Amino acid sequence: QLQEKLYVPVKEYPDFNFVGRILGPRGLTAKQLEAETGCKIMVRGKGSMRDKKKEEQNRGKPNWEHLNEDLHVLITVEDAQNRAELKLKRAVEEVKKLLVPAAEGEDSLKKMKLMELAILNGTYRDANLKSPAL
Repeated sequence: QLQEKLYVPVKEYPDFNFVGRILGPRGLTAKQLEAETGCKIMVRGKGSMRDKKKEEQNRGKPNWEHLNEDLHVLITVEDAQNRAELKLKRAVEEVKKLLVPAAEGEDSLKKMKLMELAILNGTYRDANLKSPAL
């Protein structure tokens, strides 16, 4: 299969729960992505299926298997279709706006369309040496 793992260093963000951010209230979207894109985007690292019931009975399984990795979001698409990966990558890219340690899941949506759309450009030039969204 094909997997693309978008790492978020949970060691870097102890105060930002990417799990509570990504699959917490929006776990539905992870399900929608696998259902629609054909890619089962699994959050790997510590906290994927961190359910107490799971560590009891579902223990030893993929959830804990990748629990020993660092928290990252992985679009796992089982197929060779490039059209497949294109579909999950766009969806997961919206997650890329989500796995940001931002306090909220907005503002950036508007700011990135406006300014972050073209950060370094003729108007700035030197901003190329230091852009916020590197």
